[PDB]
Amino acid sequence: IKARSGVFPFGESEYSLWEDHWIYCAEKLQHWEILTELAKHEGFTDLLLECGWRGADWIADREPLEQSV
Amino acid sequence: MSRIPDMDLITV
Amino acid sequence: RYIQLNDKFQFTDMRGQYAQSAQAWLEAAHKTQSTTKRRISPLGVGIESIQRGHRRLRWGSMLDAMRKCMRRREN
Amino acid sequence: LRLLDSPQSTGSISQYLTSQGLTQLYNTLMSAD
Repeated sequence: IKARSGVFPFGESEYSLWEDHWIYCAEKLQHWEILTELAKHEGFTDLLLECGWRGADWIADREPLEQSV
Repeated sequence: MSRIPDMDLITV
Repeated sequence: RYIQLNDKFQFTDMRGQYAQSAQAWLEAAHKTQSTTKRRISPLGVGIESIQRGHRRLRWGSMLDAMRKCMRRREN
Repeated sequence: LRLLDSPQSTGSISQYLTSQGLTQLYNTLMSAD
């Protein structure tokens, strides 16, 4: 929030770190439902990790999961 | 122009 | 991307193992691009038209997630 | 100095930390066009 509000200089280095480690801490804290929309909007490899492996059932809606895999 | 505006920010 | 950007590429000029398989894959990709309007070959876009998946425009979706995290914590 | 010096900051994030503050910031930054 500080970096995006321009309060101090904005450097892409360590900002990539902030983004990635926020996602990491979010998935460790079991915030899967929140991460679902983020994965859908940005496109990622954890969409399988959270949507099927911990959210939606594999026996149903197989085609999107098969396409992703 | 893209959907999300692109604005420059100061750096280190 | 290198083949696209070189623009001096020739299919028969290439030599080495995996030559025929890659040639067939490229031909199939070109045929699919001709038949179907969807793009398979990589494409380049200037810095003005940053698209959805780029690192420059992560912050919108990320801030959406941030707001929902605040909502959950306040609940 | 490179190791031990950190850029300064201002305490303007007190209001933004609230969820409504994040909604306001998101609306302002999305509609910055």
